[PDB]
Amino acid sequence: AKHHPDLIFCRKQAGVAIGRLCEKCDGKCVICDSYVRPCTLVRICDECNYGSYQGRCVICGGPGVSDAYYCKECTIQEKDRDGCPKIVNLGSSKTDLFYE
Amino acid sequence: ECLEKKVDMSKVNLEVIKPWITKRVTEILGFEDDVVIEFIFNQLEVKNPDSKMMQINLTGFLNGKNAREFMGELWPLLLSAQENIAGIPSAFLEL
Amino acid sequence: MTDRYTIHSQLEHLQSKYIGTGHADTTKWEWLVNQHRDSYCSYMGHFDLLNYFAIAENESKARVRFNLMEKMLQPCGPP
Amino acid sequence: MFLYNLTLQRATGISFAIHGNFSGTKQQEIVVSRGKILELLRPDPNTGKVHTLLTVEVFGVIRSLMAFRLTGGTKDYIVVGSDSGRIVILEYQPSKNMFEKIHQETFGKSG
Amino acid sequence: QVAFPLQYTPRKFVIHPESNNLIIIETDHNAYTEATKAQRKQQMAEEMVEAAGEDLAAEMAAAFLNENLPESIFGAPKAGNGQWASVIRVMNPIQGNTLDLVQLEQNE
Amino acid sequence: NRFTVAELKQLVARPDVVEMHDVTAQDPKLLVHLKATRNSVPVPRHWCFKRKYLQGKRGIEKPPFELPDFIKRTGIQEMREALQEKEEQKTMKSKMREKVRPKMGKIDIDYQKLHDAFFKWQTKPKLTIHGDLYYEGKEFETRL
Amino acid sequence: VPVAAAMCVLKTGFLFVASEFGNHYLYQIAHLGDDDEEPEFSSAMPLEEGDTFFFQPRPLKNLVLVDELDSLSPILFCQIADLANEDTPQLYVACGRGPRSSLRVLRHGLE
Amino acid sequence: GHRVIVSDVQESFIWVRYKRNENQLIIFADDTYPRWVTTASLLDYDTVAGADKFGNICVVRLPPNTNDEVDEDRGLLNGASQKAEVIMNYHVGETVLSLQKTTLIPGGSESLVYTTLSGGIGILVPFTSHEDHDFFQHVEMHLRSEHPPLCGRDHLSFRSYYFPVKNVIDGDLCEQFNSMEPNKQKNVSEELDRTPPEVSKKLEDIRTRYAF
RNA sequence: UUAUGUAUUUACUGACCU
Ligand SMILES: [Zn+2]
Ligand SMILES: [Zn+2]
Ligand SMILES: [Zn+2]
Repeated sequence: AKHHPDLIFCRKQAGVAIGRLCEKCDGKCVICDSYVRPCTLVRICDECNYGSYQGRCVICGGPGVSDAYYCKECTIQEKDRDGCPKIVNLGSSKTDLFYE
Repeated sequence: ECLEKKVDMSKVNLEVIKPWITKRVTEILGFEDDVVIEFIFNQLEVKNPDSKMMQINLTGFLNGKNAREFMGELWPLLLSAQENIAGIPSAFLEL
Repeated sequence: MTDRYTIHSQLEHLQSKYIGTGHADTTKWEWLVNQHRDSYCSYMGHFDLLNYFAIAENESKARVRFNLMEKMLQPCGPP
Repeated sequence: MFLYNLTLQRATGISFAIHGNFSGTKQQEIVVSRGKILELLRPDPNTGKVHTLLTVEVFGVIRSLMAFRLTGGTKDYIVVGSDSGRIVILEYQPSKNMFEKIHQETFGKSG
Repeated sequence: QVAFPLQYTPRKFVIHPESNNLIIIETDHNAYTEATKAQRKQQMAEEMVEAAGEDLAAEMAAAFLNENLPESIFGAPKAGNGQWASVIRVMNPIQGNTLDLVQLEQNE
Repeated sequence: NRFTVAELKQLVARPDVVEMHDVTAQDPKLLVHLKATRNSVPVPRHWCFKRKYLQGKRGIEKPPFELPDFIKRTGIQEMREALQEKEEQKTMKSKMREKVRPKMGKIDIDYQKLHDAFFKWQTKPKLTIHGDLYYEGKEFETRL
Repeated sequence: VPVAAAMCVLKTGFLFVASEFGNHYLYQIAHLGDDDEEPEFSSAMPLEEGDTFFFQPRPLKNLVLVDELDSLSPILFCQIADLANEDTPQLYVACGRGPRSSLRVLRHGLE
Repeated sequence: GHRVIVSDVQESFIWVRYKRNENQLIIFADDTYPRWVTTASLLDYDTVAGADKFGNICVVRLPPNTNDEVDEDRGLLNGASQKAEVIMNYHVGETVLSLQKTTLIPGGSESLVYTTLSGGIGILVPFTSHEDHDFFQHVEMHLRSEHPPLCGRDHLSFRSYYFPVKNVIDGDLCEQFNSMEPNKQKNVSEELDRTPPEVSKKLEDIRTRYAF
């Protein structure tokens, strides 16, 4: 995300699998991470959609509910035509909070 | 440097070359392994191998001196066998 | 033998795999050769710049594409 | 100050040209690309003339164009690769007289 | 469309506003001006009647000289590199006839 | 290795830009070519300073903000200053009392005046061309 | 034929050539195969000294022109002028590359 | 007359003044963009419409002051001092080689006529009033939504290929209003609060008036 | 008088977070 600067994206080739967002993060854009003007569906790679990882949230990794989208401001900057935006690592937040 | 005159493993035999290499690595680290002798086997499986990657991955196990003299031994045997149509280096042609 | 050139890659900070980006220590020759290669793929990419270049000679379009294509290897000259 | 573009006699030079059973019948058709324009031409065999059946503006540069036949198939689908980061596979619907876009897949930044 | 054929690639033209006439400059890289076409054809004929003609056919050189292929049909010859054919044509814009033709030199 | 500002200033077709650091580059000729290319804008003045680009704005006190005129002709500044000044007299007793019994219609200015001020009475401001980059003083040098 | 960007030979025996500069053409194939008269040579015949297989160019024998499809590409220079004393103006156009080049006059009417 | 427009092959238009008392040629205005201009045409005493090798069309209008009287060491940005400015940029996709201001039909009006390199012939037409401008702007702004182009190439980002588009409405997207199924036409027309024959009338009025 | 290194509060940022 933009808030947690240590989160890294997957960035491999985007397949045909449509991204999903959890119930806690519905309406969030994936890159600019806002709520308004969703314009373009999320296509995620086949390694980040395999088996146990199907229909899972792009950001949280929770169980997905609705489809994921990019903003218009991510679309017209063509930040959707890079790799798949599946946030891979879980780092330094929601880990120490689990230990707290 | 001398490890860059390219090779083609189709030009060479390998089953005659293994016991020399086993004998050399038993000389180098004293005792016998398999996974580094099978490193020699599996690195020299590929038809156009790389000697620099070979030298790195033997520098790991061995000293970095012994990897240097081992590449400077093993690469001219490969060249002396791939010049010959028989596929045998001079140390095993003459002996 | 070799010595100490063990530099396989490192921390994947941004993965600038886009060839032609360039970094701080990028010389004149390197970004000008990326500038020529991007110019050549945009020449043959657009049809109409290739039209404009084919009118200036009398060379046909496949002659111009083969010329532009074989110049993409070493366009500026040797380093 | 505030202007308005119109094409009067749209582009006529041909960069790519492909042929096949795009209608879905026994007879064949040409699909050409005028660069920014994508046109379907029927080579009327008895009278020998050439009649345009459709001309659309794709608003891109058709960098490459190629028709393919699906295995055990009648109709050929047109396949367009352009300055957008998109492969796009087209089917000539003869009834509504338009190119139905079958699929459109994104793979990289545009231009 | 009504077309009035030309020899080379026409760069631009102007309009004589009195007694309306087009004044066109034609210019092509890699192209012979036709004085060099005639000289090159005569040279070709010369080496074809010089290269061991004892045994013979000087018919080949004459038939080569007087059989001029239409360059609009068979493609114009291409004069290596750096050569430049060019003419200047005054033309009626009504009938489309070469009201005047002025060649230039070989690279000019 | 680093040939000085004398010869480097002698070689370049526009010598009027080569500075005291351009000798210390890693490619001087293209640096003073791109420094003398046509419509570029230069590096900001504070790349070599010690003051973090605006920590020299310490002790000068400046006016708050001039609203543009089309907004000031709606009376929003006078209504807003009036209710701020009336609110500066309130205690927490009445600030918590008029939180639950609110008097409304305090401003209620209109909608046609605001629409006219942004749409009928819109004023083009005084912009600038793309070269006019900002340095630290830049408005106290109004002497030009 | 004039130099083409793309060809589409058609079943039912047509040959469409798309000249990149000037007019496009559609030919009827008259003598396909053409295995009768011509000095054809091959790959694996022991011919040395460079190319050594020449051919004399000739006019049409295998194709007959059927349709000339029109094109203005490349419009190199243009004027809107009313030189022919008509009411509406006219487009005086330079066109074509090479010996196939043409000045072309364009009006609004029909043929 | 009394001014010269010099088209550089790489930078842009350079205004030059010629004097009668002297014989000088004083540069007094240029443009900030590099452009690779191929041809140009004058429209006003101030404006210069030009076109480039890559496909665009620019119209550079001088600012209202730009006093010509400059007698002749610093420039402004390594160039002239009165930087001229641009009042449209538009992408055509083909190299425009001839721009001409004319009137194609008697009883019609003036319209800039461009003839590109790939055979095409187009016009650029001014709008009369702001109701026409705003109407056709909302028409093509709806058509970028409802009727996307065939390759997926985004129409605003095709027309803003090199330079961003400015003050030009692509009427070749607009004249594809007459090519959708009437469900889409009714959606757009009631979104416009007109009817699809009314929009097709209003949309062919402009081509009727200025051109063919 | 620009300035450092630190012990060190106070303010401030990211629609950060069950
Ligand atoms: Zn976003
Ligand atoms: Zn992934
Ligand atoms: Zn989530």
